[PDB]
Amino acid sequence: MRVITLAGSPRFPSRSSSLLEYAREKLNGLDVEVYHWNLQNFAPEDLLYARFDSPALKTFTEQLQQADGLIVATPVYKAAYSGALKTLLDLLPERALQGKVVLPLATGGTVAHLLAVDAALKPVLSALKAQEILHGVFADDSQVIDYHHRPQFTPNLQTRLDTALETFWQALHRR
Amino acid sequence: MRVITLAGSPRFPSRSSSLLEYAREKLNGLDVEVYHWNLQNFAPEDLLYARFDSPALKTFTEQLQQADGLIVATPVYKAAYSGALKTLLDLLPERALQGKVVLPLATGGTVAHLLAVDAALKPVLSALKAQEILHGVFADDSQVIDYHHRPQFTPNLQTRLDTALETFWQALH
Repeated sequence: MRVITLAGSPRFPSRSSSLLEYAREKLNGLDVEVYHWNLQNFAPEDLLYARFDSPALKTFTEQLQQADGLIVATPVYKAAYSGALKTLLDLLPERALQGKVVLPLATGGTVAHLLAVDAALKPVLSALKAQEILHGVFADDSQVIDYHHRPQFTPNLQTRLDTALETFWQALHRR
Repeated sequence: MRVITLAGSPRFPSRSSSLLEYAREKLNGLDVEVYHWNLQNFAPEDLLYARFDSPALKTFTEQLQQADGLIVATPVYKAAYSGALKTLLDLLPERALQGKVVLPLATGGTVAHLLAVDAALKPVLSALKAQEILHGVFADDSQVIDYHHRPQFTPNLQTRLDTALETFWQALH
């Protein structure tokens, strides 16, 4: 089993990337090979001006083709996913998530926003032909206690992340 | 009256940017001051990395403050507005469109996709507190004949554009 993790935050490090470093620890223990990407791995001109001959884009698309699932994480901006994340999603092949399980993580100031962000992501991930979109998981900015070093999360948040990642693994393993 | 036009296609020129060039022509003939922007007027690293010090962002936010209305155009990617357009909307102040009229425009391949971009875009403009979001012009790519030179549209798209721009001018007063 191989998994892609993608941080969609405009900053690095971020709350988004700290959630994915926690996920990679767990997935390392479950003998899942993880390819981890953030938006700062790409040339900004290639994202903003939608240039498909980016080197990194080819390597990302190759690793996505080999992946059984995707954990994608985004800050909540204007009641939706980040535009920074969407610039990369817009560069992927038309059926890039076919065959794959997707776990979406969202970070922000209030969980009241999760439903709107789930609803914004659904058509995009469905356009990419995701095989299985898991329910979105919200992490409150106040519960991500430190994101510059090894992640520190409140214990409620850890348990909720562990639970969602176990659902994700079971979803992959079933397939 | 002052109007901002904002092209969201990562390519300039594009089918959807051609709509704003016609819009700018039409509005200028009604004696509107039009400030026209596209994504080439910003440093991509400022948009992608959310750099609120960006000088071009500051200029844009100042001009938008003073505008009575916004016309925003996007292509349809992955059943939504372009990520590139959204990187800029994400850097605007939380109530940036309050008291303002917005005319959304979009071009895409299918009817399902014109519907999807409409459902995607309006909540973002609502989050920004737009006072009134017009119905909009959602055109099939084939409706744009020429998007270099002076833009050329099908008669049916020409008429929908003219009608929506008059509605927009009225809404400004």
